[PDB]
Amino acid sequence: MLRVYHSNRLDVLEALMEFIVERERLDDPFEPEMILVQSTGMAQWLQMTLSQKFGIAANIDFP
DNA sequence: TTTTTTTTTTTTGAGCGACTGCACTACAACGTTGTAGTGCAGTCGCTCTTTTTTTTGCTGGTGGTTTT
Repeated sequence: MLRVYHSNRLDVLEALMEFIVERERLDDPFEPEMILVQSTGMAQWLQMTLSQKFGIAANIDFP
């Protein structure tokens, strides 16, 4: 199902992504997680925020 | 295939046009001489702007910097 989350800032969207990750876990542990980004810098900032939120940011692809 | 020395600067404006001095003949005043007009040459001032006009792909799209 296609889901669009309207928000004013990206911190609430990162909290929603954290809630989706902690709610629904992947069946395969080595299955990659695709996070579509605008650029490499936004991918690095999202990896920084996911490392600060989860404690670990690994096996996450930013295509 | 190897390798040596070394510390002195220079030069540069020219054509256009006038000022002044000396020679040179034409002609009228008193055969000869003084004044006037022009030619030629040495010397010298002067003077040489202003300015601005543009398209280029931010990531146009299997793209993306950096660690063992």
